[PDB]
Amino acid sequence: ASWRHIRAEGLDSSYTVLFGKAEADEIFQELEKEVEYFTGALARVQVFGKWHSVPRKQATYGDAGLTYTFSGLTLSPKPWIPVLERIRDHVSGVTGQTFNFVLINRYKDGSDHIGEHRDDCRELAPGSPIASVSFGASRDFVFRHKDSRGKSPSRRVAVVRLPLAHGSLLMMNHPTNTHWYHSLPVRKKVLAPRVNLTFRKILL
DNA sequence: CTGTATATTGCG
DNA sequence: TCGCAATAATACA
Ligand SMILES: [Mg+2]
Repeated sequence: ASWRHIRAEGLDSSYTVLFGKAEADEIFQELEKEVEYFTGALARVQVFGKWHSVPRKQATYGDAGLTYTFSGLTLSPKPWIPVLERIRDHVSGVTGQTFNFVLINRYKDGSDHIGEHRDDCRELAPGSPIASVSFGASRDFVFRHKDSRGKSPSRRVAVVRLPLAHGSLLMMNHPTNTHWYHSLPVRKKVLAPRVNLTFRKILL
C-alpha cells in the first residue's frame, strides 16, 4: 500500500485511499441507511461551563461493557452491525492493528463541525493507533500543536492541514494525540454530508 | 508577573 | 468566509 506520511514534531500520521468511488458510494449509502445516531440528552456536551447541543450527529458502536466519556457526556456503544464490521475488518487487514470500538461523527454539511481537542482518553489504550475512515464530502482536517496556541505561544509550529477524501483512511499513531489538537473546521461551501468513523482500542 | 484544564462569541 | 483568542463556570493537582 502507498501511504502519504504526515510527520512533524510529535506528529506521526499516515493517509491512504482504501476504496474507489463506486465501493465508497455503496458503503456511504449503507452507513446512511443503518447507523443510528444519538439524540436529545445524549447529544449535549459541557465545555467552559456551558451546555451545547453538538454541531453534528454522533454514534458509538463496539464491544459490550465499554463506555466512552468526553465533555460531560457518556456514550454507551451499540452492538456491531455488518457495515461497521466490514470496515473494521478491512482496516485491521490493511494496518495489522485491532479495534473494539468506533466513534461515528456525521457532518450534514460544511456548517457542521468539531472543535479542537486531543484524543487523550484514560479509556484509550496507551500508544494505540486511531483509524479515521471518511465517506461522503471531502472535508479539511486540521492539526495544531499544543504549544503553538494562545496569544503568547511557547512555539511557532506550523498548522498541518489535510483534506480527507471519500473512501480514505487517516491513521493517527502515537504520540500524535499527546502533542497535537485536531479539528474539522466549518467549510461553508461544502453542501453534502460526511460520515467519519474513528476506530479505537478501548480499555474496559 | 506568573498553577493547570475545557463549545460559541466577538472580532479582524 | 475564515481563523482564532477569550471565555460562558467550574474541576482539579
Ligand atoms: Mg478526535
